[PDB]
Amino acid sequence: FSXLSLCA
Repeated sequence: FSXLSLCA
């Protein structure tokens, strides 16, 4: 996806 999985 985008900043929803990793962007942590």
